[PDB]
Amino acid sequence: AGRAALYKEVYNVIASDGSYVNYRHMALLVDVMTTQGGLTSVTRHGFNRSNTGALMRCSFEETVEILFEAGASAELDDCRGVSENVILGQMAPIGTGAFDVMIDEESLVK
Amino acid sequence: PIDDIVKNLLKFVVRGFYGGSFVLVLDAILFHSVLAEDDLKQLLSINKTELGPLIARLRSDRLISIHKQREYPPNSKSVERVYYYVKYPHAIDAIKWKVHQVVQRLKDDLDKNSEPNGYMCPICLTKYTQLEAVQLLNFDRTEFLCSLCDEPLVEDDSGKKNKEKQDKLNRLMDQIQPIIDSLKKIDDSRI
Amino acid sequence: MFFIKDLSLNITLHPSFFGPRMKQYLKTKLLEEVEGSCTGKFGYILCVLDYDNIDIQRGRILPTDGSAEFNVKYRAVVFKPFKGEVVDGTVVSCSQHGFEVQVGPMKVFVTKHLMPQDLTFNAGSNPPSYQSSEDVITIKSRIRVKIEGCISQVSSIHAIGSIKEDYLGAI
Amino acid sequence: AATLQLGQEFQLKQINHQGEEEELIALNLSEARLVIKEALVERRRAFKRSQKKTREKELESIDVLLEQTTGGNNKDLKNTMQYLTNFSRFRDQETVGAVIQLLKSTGLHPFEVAQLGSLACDTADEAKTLIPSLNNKISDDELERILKELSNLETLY
Amino acid sequence: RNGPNEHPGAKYVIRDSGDRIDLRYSKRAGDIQLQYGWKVERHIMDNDPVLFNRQP
Amino acid sequence: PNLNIVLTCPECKVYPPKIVERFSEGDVVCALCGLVLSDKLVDTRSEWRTFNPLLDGNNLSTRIGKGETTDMRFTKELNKAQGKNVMDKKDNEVQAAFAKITMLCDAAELPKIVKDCAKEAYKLCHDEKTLKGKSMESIMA
Amino acid sequence: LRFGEMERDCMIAHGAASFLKERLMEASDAFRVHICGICGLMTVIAKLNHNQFECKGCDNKIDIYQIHIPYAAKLLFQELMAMNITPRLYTDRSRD
Amino acid sequence: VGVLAAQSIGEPATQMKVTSGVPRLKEILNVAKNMKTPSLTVY
Amino acid sequence: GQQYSSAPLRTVKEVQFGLFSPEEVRAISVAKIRFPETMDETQTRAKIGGLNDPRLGSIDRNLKCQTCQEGMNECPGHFGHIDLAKPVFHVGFIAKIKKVCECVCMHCGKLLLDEHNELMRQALAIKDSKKRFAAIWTLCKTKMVCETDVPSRGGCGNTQPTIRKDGLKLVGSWKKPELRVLSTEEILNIFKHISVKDFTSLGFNEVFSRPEWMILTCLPVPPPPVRPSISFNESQRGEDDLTFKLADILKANISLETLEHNGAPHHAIEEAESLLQFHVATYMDNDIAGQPQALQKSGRPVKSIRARLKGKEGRI
Ligand SMILES: [Zn+2]
Ligand SMILES: [Zn+2]
Ligand SMILES: [Zn+2]
Ligand SMILES: [Zn+2]
Ligand SMILES: [Zn+2]
Repeated sequence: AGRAALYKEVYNVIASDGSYVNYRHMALLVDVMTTQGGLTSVTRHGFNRSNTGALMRCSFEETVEILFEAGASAELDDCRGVSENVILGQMAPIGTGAFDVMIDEESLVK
Repeated sequence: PIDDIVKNLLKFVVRGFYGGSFVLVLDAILFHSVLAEDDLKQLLSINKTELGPLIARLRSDRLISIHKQREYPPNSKSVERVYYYVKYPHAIDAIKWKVHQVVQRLKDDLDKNSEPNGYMCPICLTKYTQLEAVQLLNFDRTEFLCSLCDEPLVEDDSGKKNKEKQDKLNRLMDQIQPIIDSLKKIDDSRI
Repeated sequence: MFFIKDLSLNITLHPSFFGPRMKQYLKTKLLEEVEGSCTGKFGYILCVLDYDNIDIQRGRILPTDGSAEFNVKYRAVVFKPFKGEVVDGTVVSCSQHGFEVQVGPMKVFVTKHLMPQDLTFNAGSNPPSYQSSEDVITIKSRIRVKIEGCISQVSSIHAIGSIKEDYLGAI
Repeated sequence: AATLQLGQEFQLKQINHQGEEEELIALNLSEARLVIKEALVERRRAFKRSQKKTREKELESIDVLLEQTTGGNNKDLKNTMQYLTNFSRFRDQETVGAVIQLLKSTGLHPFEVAQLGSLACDTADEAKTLIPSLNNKISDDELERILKELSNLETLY
Repeated sequence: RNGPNEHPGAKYVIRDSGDRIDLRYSKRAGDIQLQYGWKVERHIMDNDPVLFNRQP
Repeated sequence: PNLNIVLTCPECKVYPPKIVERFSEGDVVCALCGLVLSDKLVDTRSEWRTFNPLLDGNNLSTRIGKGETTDMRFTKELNKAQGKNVMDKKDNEVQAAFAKITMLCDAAELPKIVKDCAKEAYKLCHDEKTLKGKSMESIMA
Repeated sequence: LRFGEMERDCMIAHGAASFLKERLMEASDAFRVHICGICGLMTVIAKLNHNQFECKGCDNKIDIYQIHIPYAAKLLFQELMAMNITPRLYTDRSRD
Repeated sequence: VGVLAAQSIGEPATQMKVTSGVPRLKEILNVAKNMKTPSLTVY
Repeated sequence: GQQYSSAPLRTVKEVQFGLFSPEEVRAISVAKIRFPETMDETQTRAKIGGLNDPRLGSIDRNLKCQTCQEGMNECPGHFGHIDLAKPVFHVGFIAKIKKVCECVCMHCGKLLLDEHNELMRQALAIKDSKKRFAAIWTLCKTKMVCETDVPSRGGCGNTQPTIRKDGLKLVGSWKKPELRVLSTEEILNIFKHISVKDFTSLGFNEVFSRPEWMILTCLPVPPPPVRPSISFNESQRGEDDLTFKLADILKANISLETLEHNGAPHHAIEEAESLLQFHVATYMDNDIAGQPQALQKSGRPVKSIRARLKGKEGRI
């Protein structure tokens, strides 16, 4: 019921503005706010207080605190996040780079 | 008794490895079990800046422990008096460990001069070992060059310096034999 | 020591070498780079056994440049020195710090201080030779050297030997 | 050092490219020459297959015929062949099989028997001084016997 | 052969060795012949897709 | 020990570097064969934008003053700590002497050039042996 | 011109990672550094005029990795090392 | 799809009984413990 | 355009964040940095052994950076160090250390309560490290007495004091009331007596983080590639703020060593210790609340590393 009610609340402001937005986007947004149980705020206290990699959380707002807690607690980063691959300066798993291209030597003789 | 042999040990070590004022303070504590700071100042007639480094040196060697005793007598003045006390076991342990470190540090210097290995470079003032020497050997040259200077090196170390490290061991043993004998005499009763 | 070990190497090929015969090229490269060279982890690579049954696995395309990367697993005969290893060799170059013994593809050096007292250096001879109380160490002479230490740098390996101990010296 | 404790890739436990476990292969300077000189022959057959569509002179001549096979970038292997040949006293793989039969009969480490077969000694003290790992792992009389049979297996070629 | 001054020209050449020669002061040398494997930097001609953007 | 980077053209090698520096492109190029000598040129004007060796030398120091959110007790404890370390260097006479000389020059309405020349002269004299006193007034005048 | 954060977010919205990598490396700044196998820090002294490498404090002269990171990221790592924080980099996945 | 949704929701925010508009959107996204107009619809 | 290298080229995958151990700092560094001066006495080159010596990195292109050689466009930089004679605390950890002081005994160095307590048994079952340290802190912060015998255990019993943060310091209050200020050496000693299960039950990993490592003992010195100085007109040379902070750390450290070598006024030692703690604290984070703000001689606040990593349009 909290989920459906949240969807109604968001949809209301959209329809009030006199605009149309597809069901997909609003559904995705609502679901993200409810996948950890309860209601989760969209804040710097609402996704930087849960693990996603030290870089991904530190990039948004409070950099030094997140980094210090990371080094203190010996945290490990998986480094498949978007911002992480951006910072390191190499290909990320998004779109074209979400798959590797290979070669088949058995196909060259065709 | 065993307690007096510790006193003679502290006299031999403090007298043997430090100046005179150190055994002045040391004996000043051996005469009075609780020696105030004002008594040592009016005794040796030394300044505060002269009594400081002496007590700090006797405390850095774990020879004596201090006891800052409170005072609230006559004029209601919180007169604090640093009473010095001889710390026998920590001082004996300090003497034994220091002797062991002297023997070990004087034994390592003998193995270095027993066989020359490394080299030296006068031009860039950089030291090179035998490894870098054989790694900087060329075919068109007959001597070990230097990456910084590409010029020949000079053999470092020699057998003449090996005669100095042995005399330090013999003289150190002849000057440490009574001390280590007193240590072996005190360590029998573990006091 | 002359050991045999299965080694793996990543071969890079230019996009111009993608013909049907490319496998041969691989082996070609697999020879030209591996045989004769040296590695600080496996020693001097001598030969490469098993040339017909060379595994090719699967080639992968790295992003930019478009070059192809391959992971090859093969069997090879390599030579790796070890510390405190009695070997034999022949002198090549002579120096006042000691003569340079040649053991296979490795040029070991023997320090003068690591030599007995009776062995003295002689520069008046041509070539300069080390003359002792019974043996004369010359270039073409064979000397049994006991290697004391070895250095394993990348693509470069040098060792240090000695002949002071018994059962050593000239052969 | 020389205390039966080599590196990581040189440990007693080795793994082949198939995934199975294999003991470390240690070779002495006897069959080590017949294996290089051996494989270079089949390598010459492989070089002449795709082409369609006294003891020192033969050594250097064969090393030249095999140098023409390679791309002139591995002459240290040929100089190593001259080193081994100048320091080798063994010949024929049958006698080498006998030598392995005499080395494996004592139950020693492959590196130890490699140092045994690679060194020319007359007494047991020589083998115990040149090989620091062998000093009490095997009897001295047995080592002297092995050196006797080996002394009968060596022949001036 | 046109030069950096003219629009249908180039600015820098990059040999296969990974070295850049500027077309300026290169006319003092005389002739510059291209080979297979080099990278010549040309000017933006026609039919060249580029990203267009407007903040924010 | 060396540490001197000298740019030369390996293709020309006919004369010491007679080169030209292209700042707009950020390169340095030989003015003969036209071959570039270095890419990615650094600037000195750009690092200077954010910001005295002739008098202060290589000495560095930093002030401690009160903060936005702080206590007055900590400001005094830090200044008293510097008051105990002020004897570590004998440079207190230069700042006080330059302060009083600053007051006299500002009282005489002399330009800043005479002030800097007088400060430079007092820095050249400072505390030498041939001075041997004069009670700080005569060396200032 | 400045390629801000919103522009990068638009490039992610289009799904073009190669143009983002090229724009954030070759089009701006690209640096090459060496890291050590045991510790993922940039202490690897590289004297490659004779092909020589070291890493101080962990006894390595063989296993040295080469990585291409932007200069700003190297400034971040060096500032973290100046701030007593270890940004260890590993080319292999130990967690699996 | 996350960036496309965040844009598909953020773009109509530029054109902007109970409170509507940007303040209401702030209360919804922040998940505030109190609303500007806490009303019900009793059927 | 950089020079070719023979090292194998790979991408950057896993990134591990951990604290810098003082031994590793001394193993990474190459210089000691003892002279607070910038350049040499001859107003040229470098001081050689100072704030910016050739043992670190260099700029100006023409210089070669002794220990990498190559050039500035290739030099990653090199690290120095500073060996202090008195341990100092790190700003971003002052709270955490305090929490540790409220989670472990101050004498025998053992965790308060025990595994026999039911609440501790329930709290230890949590897999999240931060929540474990949080709840265990909520339990251990109340009990102010270690105990020797607990019915169904270590000894001690000494009344655990109340640790309060005041002026970058930690004051301990005993009721018994005897209030004594906890020094850095005492806290570091107690941290040296912490067993494996103790700090690993708090959320520490032996190979990466240690409570002893949280207390700063040796300080890394970043190369000029991080703080590039300028020499404009050869007579107007500007040094970065971090360079001035390093000069302050050197002057306070040498001053404290000089005051602790000959004599001991007991008060000037605490003034110099708080001075060095202030220079290191402002070096790590100048914008610290409740503490004075260090200001440069030009009239602007000192630019710290945290300021470079905090505000917008910075490094992130
Ligand atoms: Zn030199
Ligand atoms: Zn030129
Ligand atoms: Zn390392
Ligand atoms: Zn450098
Ligand atoms: Zn306790």
